[PDB]
Amino acid sequence: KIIIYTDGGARGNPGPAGIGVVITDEKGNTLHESSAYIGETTNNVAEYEALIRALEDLQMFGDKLVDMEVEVRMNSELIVRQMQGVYKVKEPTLKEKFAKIAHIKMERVPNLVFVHIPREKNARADELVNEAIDKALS
Amino acid sequence: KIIIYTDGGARGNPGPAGIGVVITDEKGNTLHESSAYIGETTNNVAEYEALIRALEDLQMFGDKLVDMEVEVRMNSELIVRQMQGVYKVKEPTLKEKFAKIAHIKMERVPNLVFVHIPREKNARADELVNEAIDKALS
RNA sequence: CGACACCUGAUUCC
DNA sequence: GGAATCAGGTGTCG
Repeated sequence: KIIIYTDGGARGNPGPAGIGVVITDEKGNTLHESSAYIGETTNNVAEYEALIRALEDLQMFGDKLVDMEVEVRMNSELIVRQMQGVYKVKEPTLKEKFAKIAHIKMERVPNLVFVHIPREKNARADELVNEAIDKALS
Repeated sequence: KIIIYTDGGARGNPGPAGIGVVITDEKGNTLHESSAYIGETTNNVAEYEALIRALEDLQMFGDKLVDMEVEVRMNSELIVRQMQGVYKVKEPTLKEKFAKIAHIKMERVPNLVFVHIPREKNARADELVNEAIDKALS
């Protein structure tokens, strides 16, 4: 079972923005981390970009092997519900990210499950987002 | 001329609710302020109650002296239009509130007029609504 | 279908 | 103390 942790932030909303990804196995071993600066964006876009990247990163694990679940956890109710089909996606740019993600699910990741989590459970990803932002602004 | 500002809110609709009243002269003098927690009610009931309270306060300006105009300014199309004869009043509880008001007009305040206004221009009355609710919940 | 109002959840921050 | 980015719905009218 793969668990992914995703985070994003944008300073000034919109503003200088970053993404963080943590990938672990069931036991909580960290398989991979990613951190990146993504220019100036909205908060919501940053969350989506983090997810996309994480999904992207999932390839590093071969692109032959699969069928083992993935659970994505993020501190964002909006994107998680939207992914769950619970909440609509209306904003156009967000609609674009959703399409990208949908495509990826279809192509390479059929087993994707999403869970909202509170801020506390996701410090490492948030650490990663900030590491990227600070460095870029420096 | 008397200018009255009226506001209500209910948190959760229905939920904890409050009323705000500001009374002024033509010269922007603030004659009186009223504020109260009213329990849990609908958003619309809260608006009417503020109006009722405002009309009540109007006596503190003596119960002998009149035929000087009154304008009620409030941020509710529903209530303003209903008062104006533009909208029917259907819901049972609202009807009663309307009736209470028509009466006070009948007894005491014949020169009564109603104006709908935007959210931005009603800040003080709205401050009072929230002040009263916050205090009650505290 | 629309007006106005009441909010409510989550996030991003300043 | 504040605002912006994005969703959910109710209370009452037309």
